[PDB]
Amino acid sequence: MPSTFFNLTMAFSLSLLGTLMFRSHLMSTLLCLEGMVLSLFIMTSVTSLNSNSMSSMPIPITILVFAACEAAVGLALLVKVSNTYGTDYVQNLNLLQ
Amino acid sequence: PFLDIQKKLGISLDRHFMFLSAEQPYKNAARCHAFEKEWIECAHGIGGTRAKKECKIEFDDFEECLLRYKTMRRMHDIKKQREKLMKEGKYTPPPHHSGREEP
Amino acid sequence: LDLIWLEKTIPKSTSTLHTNMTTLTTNQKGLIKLYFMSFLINIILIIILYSINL
Amino acid sequence: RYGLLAAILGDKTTKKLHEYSRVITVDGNICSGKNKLAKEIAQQLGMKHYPEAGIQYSSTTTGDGRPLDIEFSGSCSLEKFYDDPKSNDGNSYRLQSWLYASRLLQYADALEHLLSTGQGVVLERSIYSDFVFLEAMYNQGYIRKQCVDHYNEIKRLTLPEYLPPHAVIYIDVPVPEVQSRIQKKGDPHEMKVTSAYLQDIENAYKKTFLPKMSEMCEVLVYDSWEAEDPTKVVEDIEYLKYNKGPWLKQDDWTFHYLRMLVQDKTEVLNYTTIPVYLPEITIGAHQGSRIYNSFRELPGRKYAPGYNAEVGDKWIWLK
Amino acid sequence: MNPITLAIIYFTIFLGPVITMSSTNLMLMWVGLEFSLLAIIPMLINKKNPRSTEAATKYFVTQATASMIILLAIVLNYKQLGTWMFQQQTNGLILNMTLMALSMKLGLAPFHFWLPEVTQGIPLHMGLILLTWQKIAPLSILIQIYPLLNSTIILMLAITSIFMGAWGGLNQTQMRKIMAYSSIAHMGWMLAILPYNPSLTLLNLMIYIILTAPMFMALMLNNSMTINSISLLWNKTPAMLTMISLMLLSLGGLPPLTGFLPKWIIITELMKNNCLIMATLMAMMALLNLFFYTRLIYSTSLTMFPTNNNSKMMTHQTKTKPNLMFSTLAIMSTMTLPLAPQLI
Amino acid sequence: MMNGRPGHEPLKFLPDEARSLPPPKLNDPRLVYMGLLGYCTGLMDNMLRMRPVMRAGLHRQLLFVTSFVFAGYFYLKRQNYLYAVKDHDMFGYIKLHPEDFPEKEKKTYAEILEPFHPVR
Amino acid sequence: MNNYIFVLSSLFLVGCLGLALKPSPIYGGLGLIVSGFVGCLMVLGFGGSFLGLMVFLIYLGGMLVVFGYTTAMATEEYPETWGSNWLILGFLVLGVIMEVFLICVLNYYDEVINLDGLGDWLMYEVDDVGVMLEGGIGVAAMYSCATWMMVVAGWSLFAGIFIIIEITR
Amino acid sequence: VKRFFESYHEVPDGTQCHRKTYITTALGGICGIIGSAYSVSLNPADSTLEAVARVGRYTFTAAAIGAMFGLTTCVSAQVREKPDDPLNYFIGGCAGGLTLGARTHSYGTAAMGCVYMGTAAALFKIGKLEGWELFPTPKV
Ligand SMILES: Nc1ncnc2c1ncn2[C@@H]1O[C@H](COP(=O)(O)OP(=O)(O)O)[C@@H](O)[C@H]1O
Repeated sequence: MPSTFFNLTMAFSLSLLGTLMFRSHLMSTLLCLEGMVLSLFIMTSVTSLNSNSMSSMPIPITILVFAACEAAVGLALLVKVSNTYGTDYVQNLNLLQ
Repeated sequence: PFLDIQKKLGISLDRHFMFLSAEQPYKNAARCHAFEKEWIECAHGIGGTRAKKECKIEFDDFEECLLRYKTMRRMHDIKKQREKLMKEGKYTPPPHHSGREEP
Repeated sequence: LDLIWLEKTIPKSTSTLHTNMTTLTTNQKGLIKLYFMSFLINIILIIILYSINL
Repeated sequence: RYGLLAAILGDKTTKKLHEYSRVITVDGNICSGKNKLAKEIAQQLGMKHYPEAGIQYSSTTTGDGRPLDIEFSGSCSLEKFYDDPKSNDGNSYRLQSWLYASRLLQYADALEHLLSTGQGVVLERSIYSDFVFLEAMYNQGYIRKQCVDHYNEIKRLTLPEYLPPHAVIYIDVPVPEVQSRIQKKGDPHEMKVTSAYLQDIENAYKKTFLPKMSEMCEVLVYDSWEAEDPTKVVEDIEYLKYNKGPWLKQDDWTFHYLRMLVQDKTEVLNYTTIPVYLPEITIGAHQGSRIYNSFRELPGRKYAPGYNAEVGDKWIWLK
Repeated sequence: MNPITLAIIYFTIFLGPVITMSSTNLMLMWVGLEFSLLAIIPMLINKKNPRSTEAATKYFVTQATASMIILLAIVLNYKQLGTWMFQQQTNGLILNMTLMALSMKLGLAPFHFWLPEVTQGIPLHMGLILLTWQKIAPLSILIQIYPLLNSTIILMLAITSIFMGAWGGLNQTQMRKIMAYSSIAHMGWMLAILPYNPSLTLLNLMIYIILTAPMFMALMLNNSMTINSISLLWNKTPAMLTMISLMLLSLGGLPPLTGFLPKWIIITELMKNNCLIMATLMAMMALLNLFFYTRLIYSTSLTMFPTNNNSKMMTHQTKTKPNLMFSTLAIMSTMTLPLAPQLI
Repeated sequence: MMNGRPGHEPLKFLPDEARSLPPPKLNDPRLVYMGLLGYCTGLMDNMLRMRPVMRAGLHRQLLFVTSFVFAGYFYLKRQNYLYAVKDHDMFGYIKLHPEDFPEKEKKTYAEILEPFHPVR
Repeated sequence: MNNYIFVLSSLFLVGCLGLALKPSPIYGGLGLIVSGFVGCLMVLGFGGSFLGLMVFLIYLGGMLVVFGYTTAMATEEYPETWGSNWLILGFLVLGVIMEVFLICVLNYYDEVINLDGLGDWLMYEVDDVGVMLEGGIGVAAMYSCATWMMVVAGWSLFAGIFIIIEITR
Repeated sequence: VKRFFESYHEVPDGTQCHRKTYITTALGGICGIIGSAYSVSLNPADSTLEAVARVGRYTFTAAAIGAMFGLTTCVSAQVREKPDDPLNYFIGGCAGGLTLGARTHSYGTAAMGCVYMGTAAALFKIGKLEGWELFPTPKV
């Protein structure tokens, strides 16, 4: 974990760099967004497991349950967008200028 | 917290499980339960501003039960020398490493 | 000195300084990628602001 | 009041609908005899008949109901429309814009009666059949191109929200014929109507109005002879299937919101007052302020309905 | 909306901030933030106009990544202290993350780009909720953790917001976006005093809520999203012209009205704490905010813009009234100043 | 700030300790202001809703002048307590930690020599 | 073997590198699945079975199947852009190698990596003679000890349906 | 990598101008990079090169204002022999204002710039002289 918690953390930052620099398809962000939730879920589960802190295992899952719906909302917005613009491409999302 | 509707109502839906020394299921004590207690019964009645200087012995220890980095260091240091010493042929693992086995 | 020099210097200049500053800060594509990247820059600088003043 | 509370507890439009809960708008030329037909159609099927919406369809609907002074009602003359086409002041466009606002009020009042009572409504000409006058006016020197754009913008902003006419009974006495009818009638001005105007209006009905509402709503065109006989048409209206039409998706929980719109006249025509400053439409601050201080000072208008003592309202000190 | 759905959503949009405030286990504070994100998105697309889908998709991505960053801070803390909550010992970077993240959800400073755009594509009503009942949640989390956050960053985000908000507002003519910009600015003052006297943040918020809620129900009474639209207020409904005038000058800091108190006591507290550098620059550009407020004043009240004949028609019809809240929140806001000592 | 104080009532409006403080005189200028603040709210409402300004809702006018005032007595009653706690807290500390707040001595103006800057 | 966890952790990072470089949406999805499995094995390496396997059930086949599903109807075909998928592949490979040397560099800074201390820390302490100390016993506090954690999540799902249907409508 | 900038303040003003100018030039340049970055992230360019150019322009312009500020203030101090004088800085601030003006090819900007920038720099000197505290810790 000393260096196994640095890989996961950098994974979250590499996923951070991803969600923040868009490119074309919006799905790739959402998908990326999810890459973080996995990294957070893995790190939370890892430390809870090596702290033998069983009282906290509820959290690793609450994180996933909330993250799943969060993503559900995200995809419905995505479907709504390629119903209004025929694509998920972000450039289209420039009307509010 | 910002609106303590919990203390007022007496309910404790969010406090019972905030620290490693809270009730663990089947009373399987956590790790560092020897310290967090010692570091929160110390900082009880003494506010943070003064839970941060005088109750530093118990956090410096609890910062080491969990992180357990000084150990890692000492150990890592030990190995290095053992590596160098083993280079000179000075250190030869004892058969104790492969001795009898205590029940 | 009245009218032009004392109106171009204090009252009018301050009018222009701002007008121009709003024009650059508010001329935004509206595209999300651009905006977001700016969030990236911010995270970077704040990471540093903490780092250097550790 | 009508609101979610009422809707939550019953007060559902769907429960109040029936074979004859429909909107039938009969549209024709300058004189298509459509009023007569509309009246009868409404009676035969037991539906409310809404008179054509004139420059004053709003004062009658609001307050005393007594004809407001011209300047209070937007200073529009159909009379001046005819005697002075392409006028410097543009009374013709102001007449058309007020007319669109009047039918917007009439259509909304009609929808409110339809969803509340459940009774159907015959509205003669509608917001849907107003464009033919403007199309003909632009085809003529009456209105300029931007004037057209301003009406189209108001139409695009407000008309889509309201549900379409269920069916659009139509009469088609030709321009030569109508010109004859008008002349036989005594109106000194109506008679100065350019024949071309009549034709252009007719065209915009056939080239645009009937095909365009035909796919979204049932269309029943009848010639002069057919209309004289409403019964004939009533039959057709009854055999109508109202199969197509955006009306099919109007569930109760959807009607509620539409009702709450028509229930609020101030919104129905909210986009009718959009701040687009074309010169004919602009009242002008000094003239507008005066007309307001004067319209707002009329008895029963200086305060909300129920609170102005002039007309005999009482209990104001506890309302 | 099937009234049932309306209830579930509205309950969530309301359980969302309330769980955040009540709980102490940060995790439970995070899901409170998460529920607010999920509940607001359906309402945002109610018209389902092409502009709306854009609004929600931006609001959601901005909100979601910030939510993930806040969770990372909680996850990291869990390993630097077994506790699920920030403590004196917390690594400084851990807290700074929470500031940036929470300053994105609240939309302060260099993350102020999403708010003006989502405020532009949502209805006036959902605009209010998106501006004022969604700021309570994140601010609660910050106010709780104030003892630990950095004085430097907050100040920078504070000053930046004030500037960005002001400068942005000067150019804007769409009302929804003028308000979005004001909110960025006021939000800035609020976060300036958080490290020093959180109790004043809660005043500079309430007053902002008691000022903005009347201001928006005013904008929608005539549903005018344009200044030109609000300028014809004199014809559509003349009485609100008087209070709209005072509330907007109150939103800016002019002295007789209630709006001065938040700026005055924040400046008094910052000078008490010696930031006479920072406080001075903030107050100065705060004056820029009043310029665009008064420019609107000019169009709506002090000068009468020309109106349209079709307006006479809207006058005829009885104007659906403004709820009572407008009055009670207009007066308590425009003039409570004589009662400042007890407010603070 | 004042939160975290010993004995703090976690969600209470005004702890009974505030009973010791004098009650706000009903005619306290402030409560009277709240009254006027209220009457105006009422009048304003009538105006925005286009009703005779003063002669209408005479029942409402009362609800307003009487709601605001009611609120006042019970609010001021508290804010008065909060301020009173502040002294209890402040004065106490000055003593418990006396050295830090010593009573310095001020010399008579005779002894003190203040530089005289002539105006000329 | 002692590096079993470092390696897995390393591959995870790469997996995430892939998602970041934003390859074609569906291939990116494949990436999240690869990282997903790697991750599951990580949690399954520190002693947690339920938490891990759940990752599989809810997230590997459960959640991303959806992602791939929607990435089937709405994310177009990533058409005329497929070529980059090769460039992205390269940078990924190059980046991986970069990191390879990178961590070697960080390893140099003894002042964590515990190059020698690898396999000495995946686990720290265990109730050697214990019986009911299995990941999961904890996950169940959600029904009894901690229920808040369930009442909150439950509301989420419930409200979720109403929300998604409302957004979708 | 911070012990550096601070050095500017440690040695008395007017002395060791070399260091002063170097430090001031860096700060300006750093700001240049950051400024260009925001300028490129938002209001993007048309081609990679075009933007690289921007970055360069903004960086150099900022580096220049940094240099002249540093050089002018140091030199003025040395020549005027006033080791600590707010004006010295003003001369320098004005100088930066002018530079910026030139790089923007505008006399007017130079006017705006001379007063505003100078005033600002002068205030920095006063700030240091009077021990003004910026971004202070909460001490209530
Ligand atoms: N939008 C409009 N523009 C101009 N004139 C209109 C408009 N709408 C109705 N009119 C006029 O109103 C008059 C009455 O309409 P109609 O009912 O067809 O005549 P009648 O009442 O004699 O049957 C018509 O002569 C027509 O020219």
